[PDB]
Amino acid sequence: EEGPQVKIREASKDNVDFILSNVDLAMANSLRRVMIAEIPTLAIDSVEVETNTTVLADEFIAHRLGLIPLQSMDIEQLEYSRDCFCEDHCDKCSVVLTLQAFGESESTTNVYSKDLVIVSNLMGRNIGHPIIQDKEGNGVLICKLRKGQELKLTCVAKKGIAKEHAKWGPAAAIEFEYDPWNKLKHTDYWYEQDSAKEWPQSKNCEYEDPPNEGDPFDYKAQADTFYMNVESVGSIPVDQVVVRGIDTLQKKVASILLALTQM
Amino acid sequence: MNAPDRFELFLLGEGESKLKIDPDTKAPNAVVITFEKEDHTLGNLIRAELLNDRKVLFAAYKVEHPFFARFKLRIQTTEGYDPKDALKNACNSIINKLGALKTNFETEWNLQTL
Amino acid sequence: SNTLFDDIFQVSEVDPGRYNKVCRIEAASTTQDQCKLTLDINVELFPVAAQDSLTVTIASSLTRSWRPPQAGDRSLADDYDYVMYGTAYKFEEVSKDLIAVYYSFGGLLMRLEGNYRNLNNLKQENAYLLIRR
Amino acid sequence: ASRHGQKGTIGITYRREDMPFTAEGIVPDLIINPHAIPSRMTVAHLIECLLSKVAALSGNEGDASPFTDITVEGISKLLREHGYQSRGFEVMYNGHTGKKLMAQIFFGPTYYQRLRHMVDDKIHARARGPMQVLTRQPVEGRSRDGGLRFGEMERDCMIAHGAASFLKERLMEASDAFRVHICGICGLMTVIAKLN
Amino acid sequence: TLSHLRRTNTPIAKPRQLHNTHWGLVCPAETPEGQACGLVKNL
Amino acid sequence: FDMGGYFIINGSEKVLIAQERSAGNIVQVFKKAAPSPISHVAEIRSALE
Amino acid sequence: YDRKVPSPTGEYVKEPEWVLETDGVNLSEVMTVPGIDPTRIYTNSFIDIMEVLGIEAGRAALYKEVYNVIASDGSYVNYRHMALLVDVMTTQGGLTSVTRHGFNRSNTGALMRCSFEETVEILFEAGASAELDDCRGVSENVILGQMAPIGTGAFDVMIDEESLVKYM
Amino acid sequence: KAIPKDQRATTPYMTKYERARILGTRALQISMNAPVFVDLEGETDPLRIAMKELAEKKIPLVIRRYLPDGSFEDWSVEELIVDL
Amino acid sequence: RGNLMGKRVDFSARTVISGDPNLELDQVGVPKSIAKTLTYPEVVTPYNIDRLTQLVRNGPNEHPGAKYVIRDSGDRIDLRYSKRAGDIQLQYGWKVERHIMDNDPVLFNRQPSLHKMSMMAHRVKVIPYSTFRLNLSVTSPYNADFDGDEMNLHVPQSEETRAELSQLCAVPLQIVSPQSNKPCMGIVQDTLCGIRKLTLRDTFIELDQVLNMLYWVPDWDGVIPTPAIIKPKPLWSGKQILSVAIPNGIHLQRFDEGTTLLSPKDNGMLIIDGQIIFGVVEKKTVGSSNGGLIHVVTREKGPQVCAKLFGNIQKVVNFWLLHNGFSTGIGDTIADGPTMREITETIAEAKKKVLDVTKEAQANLLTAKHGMTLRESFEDNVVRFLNEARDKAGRLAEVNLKDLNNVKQMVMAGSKGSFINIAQMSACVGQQSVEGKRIAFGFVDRTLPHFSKDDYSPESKGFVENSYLRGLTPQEFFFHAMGGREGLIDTAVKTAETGYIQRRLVKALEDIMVHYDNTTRNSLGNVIQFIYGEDGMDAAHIEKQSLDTIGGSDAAFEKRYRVDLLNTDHTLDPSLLESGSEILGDLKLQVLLDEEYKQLVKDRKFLREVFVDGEANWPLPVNIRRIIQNAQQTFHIDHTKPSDLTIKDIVLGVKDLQENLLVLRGKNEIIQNAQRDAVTLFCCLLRSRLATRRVLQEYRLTKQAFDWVLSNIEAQFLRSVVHPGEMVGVLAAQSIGEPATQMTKKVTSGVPRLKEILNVAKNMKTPSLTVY
Amino acid sequence: MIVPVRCFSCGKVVGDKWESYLNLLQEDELDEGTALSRLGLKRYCCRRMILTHVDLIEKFLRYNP
Amino acid sequence: TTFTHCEIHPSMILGVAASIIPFPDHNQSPRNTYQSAMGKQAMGVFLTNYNVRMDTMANILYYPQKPLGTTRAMEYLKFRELPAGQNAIVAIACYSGY
RNA sequence: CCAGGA
Ligand SMILES: [Mg+2]
Ligand SMILES: [Zn+2]
Ligand SMILES: [Zn+2]
Ligand SMILES: [Zn+2]
Repeated sequence: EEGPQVKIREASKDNVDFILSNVDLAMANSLRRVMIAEIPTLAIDSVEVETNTTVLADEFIAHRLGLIPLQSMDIEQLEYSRDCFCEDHCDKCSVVLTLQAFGESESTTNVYSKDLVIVSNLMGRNIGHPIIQDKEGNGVLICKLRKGQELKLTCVAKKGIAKEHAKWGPAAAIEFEYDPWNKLKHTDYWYEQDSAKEWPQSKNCEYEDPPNEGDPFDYKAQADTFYMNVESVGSIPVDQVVVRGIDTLQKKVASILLALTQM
Repeated sequence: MNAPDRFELFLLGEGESKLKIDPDTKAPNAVVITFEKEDHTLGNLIRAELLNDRKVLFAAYKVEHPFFARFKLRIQTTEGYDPKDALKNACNSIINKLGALKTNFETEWNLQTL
Repeated sequence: SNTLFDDIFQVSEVDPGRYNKVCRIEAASTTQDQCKLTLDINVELFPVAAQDSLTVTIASSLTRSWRPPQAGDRSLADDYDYVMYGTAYKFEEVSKDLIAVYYSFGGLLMRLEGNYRNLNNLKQENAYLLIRR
Repeated sequence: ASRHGQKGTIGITYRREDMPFTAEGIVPDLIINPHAIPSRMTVAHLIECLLSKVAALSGNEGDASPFTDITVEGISKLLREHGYQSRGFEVMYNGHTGKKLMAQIFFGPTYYQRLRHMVDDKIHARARGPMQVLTRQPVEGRSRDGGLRFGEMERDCMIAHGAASFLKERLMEASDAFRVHICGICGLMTVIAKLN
Repeated sequence: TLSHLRRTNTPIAKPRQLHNTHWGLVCPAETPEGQACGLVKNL
Repeated sequence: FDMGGYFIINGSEKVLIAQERSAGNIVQVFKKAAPSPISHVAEIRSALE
Repeated sequence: YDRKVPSPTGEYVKEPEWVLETDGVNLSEVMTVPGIDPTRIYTNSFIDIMEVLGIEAGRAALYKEVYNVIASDGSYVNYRHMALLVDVMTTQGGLTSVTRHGFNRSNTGALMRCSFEETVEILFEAGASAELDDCRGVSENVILGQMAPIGTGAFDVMIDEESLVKYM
Repeated sequence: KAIPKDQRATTPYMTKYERARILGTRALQISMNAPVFVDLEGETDPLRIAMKELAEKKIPLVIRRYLPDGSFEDWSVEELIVDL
Repeated sequence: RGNLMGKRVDFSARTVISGDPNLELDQVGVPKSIAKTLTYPEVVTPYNIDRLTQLVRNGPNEHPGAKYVIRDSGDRIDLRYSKRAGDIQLQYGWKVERHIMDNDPVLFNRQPSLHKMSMMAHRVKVIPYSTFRLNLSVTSPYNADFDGDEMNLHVPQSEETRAELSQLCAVPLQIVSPQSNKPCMGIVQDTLCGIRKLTLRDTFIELDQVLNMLYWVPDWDGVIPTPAIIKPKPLWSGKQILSVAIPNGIHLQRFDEGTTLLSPKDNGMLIIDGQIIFGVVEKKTVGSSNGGLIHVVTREKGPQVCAKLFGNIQKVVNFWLLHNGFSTGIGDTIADGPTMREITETIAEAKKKVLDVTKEAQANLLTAKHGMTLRESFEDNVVRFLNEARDKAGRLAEVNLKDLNNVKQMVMAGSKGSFINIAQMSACVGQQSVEGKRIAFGFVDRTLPHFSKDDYSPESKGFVENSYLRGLTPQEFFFHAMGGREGLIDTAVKTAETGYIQRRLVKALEDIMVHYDNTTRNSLGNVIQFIYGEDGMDAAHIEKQSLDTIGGSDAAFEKRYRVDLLNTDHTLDPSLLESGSEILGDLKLQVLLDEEYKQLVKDRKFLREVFVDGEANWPLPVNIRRIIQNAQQTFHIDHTKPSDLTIKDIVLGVKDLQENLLVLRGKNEIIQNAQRDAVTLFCCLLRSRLATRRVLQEYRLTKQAFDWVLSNIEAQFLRSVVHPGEMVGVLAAQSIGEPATQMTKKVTSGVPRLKEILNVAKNMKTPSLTVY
Repeated sequence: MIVPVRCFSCGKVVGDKWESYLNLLQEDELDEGTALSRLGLKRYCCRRMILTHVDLIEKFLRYNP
Repeated sequence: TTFTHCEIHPSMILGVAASIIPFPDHNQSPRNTYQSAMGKQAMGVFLTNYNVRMDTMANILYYPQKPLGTTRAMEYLKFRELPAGQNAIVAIACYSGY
């Protein structure tokens, strides 16, 4: 087609395995960094506690509520409250979640991310839905109550990035490898007898030609072709972790061009 | 307690420009751009692209201390060529490269049935 | 601005004692019997085995900062295969009309033993080392 | 600290992107210095790790019990069965550039303990504050907003430096300093100074 | 809490050293550093 | 999981620490040092149970 | 023991010797023994060296001894430091110890002396015998809240109206 | 008793302590709005002013150098060599 | 003692310390909260008035703000509560008690404080987070680490006090210490480890990284050095790009075992004009070493220049290592399969050698060494074999570990660990001792109840056969535990014994200082030393130098020093100097070379009288070797053309310089003879290094080169003298005290001996005569 | 006490997987290592989260108010 | 051939604190002595009834973890039920020099 | 005093 090229190896709701050729390592990495840190997500940010009869602390629970993944598909049409014009929050900038739970049962009563209810007007946008990947359809286990154990609270979810808090991290681990045969001599293999026998062969070795000993060292050789795997948490779909990552980095660069323009 | 606010990493300070371009004294046709509320994510990316420019003689960036999200980038170009223009072109090249990367990923993704 | 030494030597031995990417090479001039040479070479870049005939050149030129490309249009003063830049560090008077000069190419050491090049070699930061074949 | 007398404080906290990473996408929670290990000879720390790495993958309790027939070779073999390099090394990539590290990092889980000593309960500063009644000198301890002790050994260093005026200040202006009226005949503090 | 309920105090020849007779009765490692070193035994 | 072994005095837990003493009623011979009129002593710290 | 000695040819060469090592001291007697070098004989007991060879030798032995303690641990302290200590213990005419007995019992001022070991007793005697403190010691000036005659305070500073009116 | 200028025998060079004390003293005086004997070439820190005054030997101070007996030699800052 | 000699003080602050590779040597990271509390009282003056008014406006909560305003009237205005804290209009002479700000001088201290270097002046750097941050190379003087150490901060309140700190006790000034006349701060840990790695021949850097490594140097000229390899592919070496941190004029030479001018093993060191020619940089080069890159830099360029070099060397090295990486694993303790067989069989044979001496002793055939029990003699042998063994086994592994061994790598750079650590970890732990002897029979005739009685076997008396990698048997474990406990006991005790020794030394010496008569006196004016340390020199200004004259053959001396213008073979060749041809047979001139040689011979005998052993290397002021080196690069000395010197130029020039090496000034025989005395030794060195033959044949100096060398010896020598005011008393006490604090025929030695010595102990523990 | 939502090292939600893991052990009799892997917990950072958890909450619930 | 008794288990020579040290037979003697002092200052769940008791100061770890490397002796020490730490992913590396 | 920290 044009410049750098992609070749997807495997896909799911949760994973994207692909090959990125005709790219600078610096670019591959900068994208990898952005996916981890700069993609916006919606996550619980304020927790007003009306009642808590639980064995857990108000803030212990509060902390967990932030780590619960929320639907951030249409996150782009929500404003950062900081940029919003209200007094604290509103609809244009937040999602209000409610959680009322009580131990009616003699048996232990469980509190799940499913038990969260949206109270704010969604403006008909795909946002704030607790992500349920759970087979039984419960989502994240927030708490356990016994008998008169009541938990009544209110959550304000806000747009944010992983730089502010890791709760707004839409990506789990991002796998990243290049040159499975150390052709580039980018690592000096620690060994005891044989580095080839001692160090396990990469999966990606199959997608590259072995060096063949009867050849001189390619110094001219440079790093292109990157075997990556992007894992999603739920907030954004796997593809959009890649796309939005590409786009964020693009926007980030545009700001610099624009800054120079104003100067 | 002595902990700085987390947004200080990305949100520009009161009266604080993203870029501050100062000229290098020690070398002819060389400049020093300080990037506020930025990290390696952008620094190493720009530096590597300026390296691809033939008319660029010197390019390097450094995050002088990790407590602060800012980096100094030094650009030296051949006489007649402007380092601000060099930075402008590398910035553009990056965008155009990313634009193709997105297009190529999108096309390839749409082909998958999973 | 011009050449300072030229001769073709033949490598007797190549030594990588613990060094993975560098080798001390022992050579002698095919022309002059009096002439010998000791030299550390990046063998990962330009490989050398024993009995190889190599043209070894000096030259004081072809100052200020260093520039990378444009060398496509620029006159590559290298009709040679491997080039180094280093400093002359000692002038050993090894008896008679015999002299020996020491060169350090950023740690990569060199010792040239001969006689004639009294009117050539100098104690200068400027000294290139060119090798072909 | 680990369970091997290998104590320390946090020097910095780095986000995931700045951290070095395995090709597999794994990142450390903690980075400890190679310089600890040699002088200290805390071999069990290294073994704890190797065994804990196997344990984590195998889903079996790693027996780190004292006098046993478990060998570093035994555990090594088990780790190779899991796809990792037997001696616990893993190739890491630099977080800032993405470039492979020329070194391979000894990486794996290790049980770390959180100790009672936290910086914020320690940090203390004073600049004029409560004074004792008797001696009219700064009160004691962080608790009471006390001043620190410029003690005998500190006096000595100042005397060694030749910091005559810096010392006088520490002992006077910066603490104790008072004014009396004395008699010229019997050099006593007898004087009824009705200075007014 | 456990190690506090197994603590031994020795008030006032070479008491601080780990004696052979301490085998199986007192811990060879659990002792303080400084002043009380080897005078505070742990069962 | 609490294991007992302490007392409760005015609401704070208290642990008696075992005190180590020389067993009594024990015959022990010791060489009395170089500058001494007495060269050796047989001691018995006799006490009732 | 191995001994470095100049050879006829000039160069210093290893010429080892037989040396005796005692388990006890009697200087006076072993010195007068035929077959030894009474010019070379050494004892670790510098108290003996002092008594037999004078205070000067007492100083040399005392340094030798101090030096050994440091160098045995594989440490280096510049001569002057050890020399000074050795000299201070010496000057009085004998072996003045770095103890409440030795130095602290000299003619230095009561306030300075009371700052170490015998405090109240030093001050009671000070009173009883009408002692006069020179106020030359560091210690007295510290007790007085005055700038001590130490480095920075070892001289005085004056304005000169002559030089002042010269610059304007 | 005060040693005559023609009989002075202490160093013709300024001691580290002397220089530190002159700089301290001038800086203190400069800071207490004392008259400055030099062109402040934009200077504002009294120590950097003091350094400048000493650099041009325009400091009107004298060092009274006491001898263990009680006598002394007076030396002008203008006359003391500043090799420090 | 508690309210007067020491005092609790205001303007003090304390917190947990942590390191920082990004702080400059002389600065200190100060937490914002600490800066917002500590205050400096600044007088309102035309110069600061506007600035001060702003900090006042800023107030007590904003960082660069203020807490109080002190009016002429004497009453204090609290900016926190005053209704007029806004509309506060300053007046010249008032005081603004403002926050501590970036670049304020502050006293930083780590207790105990058995050093003048335990309290040093740093530049403030207000930073976030609750810890005091310090540069890593400043760790050593304080004796700090970051395992939970806290440090003290004191703030001066006067312009005078500040000057005292900045001008006398600032960190750069403290680099070369008088304690041991060498640097007391050097390159450590990561930077030491990374420095070896960077400077190997193997180590080459690509353009990209070279540019970042260059930019990282804050004073970099902007000049990209020409790559050591220009095609195929431009490549720079570690040596090359490290040399950018090394300032111009810096000259260094060091020969390690087997160093040639071709340094095959990349041995020793050769830095010419602040550019590395050969050898790997490590502890000996860049550490707190006597010959050090630091020692030379402080001395040659200045304390402020050297302090910058620390930061520079670290900014490059740390950056490089950040990207190279460095680790350490169990694999680094693991030794070869056959090396382990070879180790096992080393212990095995030593185990028999021991049984053999045991069987020999049980059969009453053993013959005791004069002055020892038959048993004492036996135990000595056993203990000796078992150690010989532990070491052999160790040296086996040490050799079998490749250069890729991360432990070996740390040991090689000198960053951490020694031989024994490898040995004990990889091969064999070894014999365990308590009170010097092997584990004794605590139980009746046995070490443990798992043994038979009268068992003198290695296994019974505490020989730990196994490596730490292999693991210890319960018996080995308990014996190691006994032996281990012994060290913890002395660590514990020594701590207070050592402390009190320090106190007594200080209290006995306190009042001693150098007076304006170069005399060392106490508070009584009683002379202790006539001249400080018998030479009248400051210890910092001294360096180990070789007195050539001292050794060699009488013939070798002759060749080096003798000039005979009346002999065709022993004249100075006309190649040496211009006057060479006209100089032959000059009887008048020969009279001068006779004096010269006759003095050199005089000197030789004299030095042989002082240093009886013939030891040439002594600490003396003025590194003459370096002055010559500099003259040579400064003047671009042509080792071919003949000199423009006269014999009179050299001979008399030196004679004259000598008269200008002033320590004592008085105009009188006593003081003049005194001056001669103090200067004696230095002159023997001076005359040895500046004799005619030497200057011309060796140094090849021109007249201007020589004229310059002479002026520099003079200048340096004068700078080298002690400063009246120096509190040499305390200095000496602390210079003995501090080392005593680090202390672990058989004679009573170390801490308990020092105790014997200081106490003038009558009944000493090991009295002994040494009968020659 | 109470299963961590998200693995500390990579942040893969681990909050849902608890009961499911405990079930694959009682009901399926399965060994810990297979159950973890069944649940898709592949990286050891994620594995250690569940494998080494101590659900103290269940004891805490045993007290009345 | 004389053996009157046998050792139940040699690891029993150790006290409560040293019994949490993994492979103490592979450490230098004092490093073990150090751990049996530090673990006393390590945070964790001290008792399950923490929420019902009024004590001056109480430190409880949010998410305690049982150790991956354990001692057979810990079974009796209730350590896996009431832990003092968390299994951290640890790299032994030289990084930013921090 | 008692308990602890470097
Ligand atoms: Mg410490
Ligand atoms: Zn809003
Ligand atoms: Zn009166
Ligand atoms: Zn994970």
